[PDB]
Amino acid sequence: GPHMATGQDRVVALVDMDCFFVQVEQRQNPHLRNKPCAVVQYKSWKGGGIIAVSYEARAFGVTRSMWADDAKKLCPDLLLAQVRESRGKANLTKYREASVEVMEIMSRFAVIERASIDEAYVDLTSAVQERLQKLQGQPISADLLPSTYIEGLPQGPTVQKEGMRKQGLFQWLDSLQIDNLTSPDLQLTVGAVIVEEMRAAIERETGFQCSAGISHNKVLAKLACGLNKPNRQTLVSHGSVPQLFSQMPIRKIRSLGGKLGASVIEILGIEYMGELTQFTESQLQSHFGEKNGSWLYAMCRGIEHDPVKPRQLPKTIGCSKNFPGKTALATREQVQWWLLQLAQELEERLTKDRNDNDRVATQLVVSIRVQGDKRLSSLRRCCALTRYDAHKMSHDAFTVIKNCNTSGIQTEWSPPLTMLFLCATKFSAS
DNA sequence: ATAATGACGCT
DNA sequence: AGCGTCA
Ligand SMILES: Cc1cn([C@H]2C[C@H](O)[C@@H](COP(=O)(O)NP(=O)(O)OP(=O)(O)O)O2)c(=O)[nH]c1=O
Ligand SMILES: [Mg+2]
Ligand SMILES: [Mg+2]
Repeated sequence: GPHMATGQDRVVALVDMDCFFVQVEQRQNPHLRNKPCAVVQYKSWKGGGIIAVSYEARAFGVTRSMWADDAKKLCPDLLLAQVRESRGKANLTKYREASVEVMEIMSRFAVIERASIDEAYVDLTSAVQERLQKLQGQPISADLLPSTYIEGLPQGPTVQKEGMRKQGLFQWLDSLQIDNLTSPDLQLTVGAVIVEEMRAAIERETGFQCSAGISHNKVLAKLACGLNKPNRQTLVSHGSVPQLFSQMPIRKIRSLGGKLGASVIEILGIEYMGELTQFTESQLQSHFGEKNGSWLYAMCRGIEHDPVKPRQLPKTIGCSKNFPGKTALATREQVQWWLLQLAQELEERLTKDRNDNDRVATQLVVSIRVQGDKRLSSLRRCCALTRYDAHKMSHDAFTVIKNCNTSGIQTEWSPPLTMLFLCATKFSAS
């Protein structure tokens, strides 16, 4: 009753760019706008691998990870933009720079946590408090929420989707108690007004469209964001959670899309997130451990405490290249040349980082994958990063891995290497 | 033969 | 430190 926490203490948003790398290429090349379009890396093998897809192309069934030659079979008029290639590898600089454009705009509104190249969580609790003060006790007009969906509405006693959107919004606003500055539903609504403003600013200042979720925590905000992509935002209230979760597959919830989510399903014999409510916290802890158990117990009730961390910048700077199949590296000279290519890209990015962000990386992590091993990494080794010098970094990287080579002939490398990865870590102020 | 990344938990 | 998970 009066002591049961409801997880309604915060207003959190997740803003995610729509088909992000595609929009970056469409801004640059007007010929690609409003067309079925995809971004591809590496053209020679099967036309390249697709890493981003416009919504027009998605309607033909084009997806990420598809080969471009195959995507063209589904969508003969598909247009393609290629990722820049530098020093023999994909170079993602253009998309990193476009990411900064969007992150810097979001940071004007609130503390953000960069969660990927194209999304950030936003803690709007404070911003909402102040806007509520400015807004007297004035009603909130539907005109202030022109792209907002209220999940779960309309309900009760129109055949167009915009008609549906409005009806639900009307029911929501009609029910809202504006006199109470402490109403969680009110707080979420004001949060959504602010996110409309944020999303308009992003589009005005960059040309990029995005979607967003507004709820009381990160997991619900992220889930909400995806419910009405593209170019729309969704409010998921605490009250909407039982119905929303009642048919929500467990794998759709952030962090449950992998092996843990699968074991939840297998061990407990359930399918939907809401079904988790029937287990005691101790029961969930017994199956999945203390941390996962407690997290699941609260999360299936719509409650989560993970804070929006104040971090706009990546914690690591890395670059990697795979060498699949026949191309696996099999000579020492091959290994050294590619370590040099990676180290050169790293130096350039690190030097830029140091100038922009007043920090220096102090540790170098070297990772390789060996032929036959289907793990991401077969081996990780680290050394000190004391100089932003590509030749030193590549030399040092070789030094810490060179003993992996089981070959008798030292000019040869065995087993062949299917991946090289250099990562600069442990930043300190500079 | 998707690739290229990036955060974080466990021991 | 080095490995595993999730995205
Ligand atoms: C998931 C994923 C994304 N990306 C890149 C391309 C995407 O445009 C960008 C953002 O990822 P996303 O938000 O998961 N997908 P999207 O922004 O292209 O499309 P939407 O968010 O579903 O509208 O990151 C990859 O390069 N490999 C990946 O596995
Ligand atoms: Mg996106
Ligand atoms: Mg994203």
